[PDB]
Amino acid sequence: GFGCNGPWDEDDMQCHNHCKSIKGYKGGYCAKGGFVCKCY
Repeated sequence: GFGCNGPWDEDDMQCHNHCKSIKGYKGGYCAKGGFVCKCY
């Protein structure tokens, strides 16, 4: 979700911007097989 639509369709910047909107998360990227927007 949040841009992470599998290993061939990873809108990392959508995921990153989504994570940053979850105030306190530093960033994010597609992970764990490509369908997970992983925030940190």
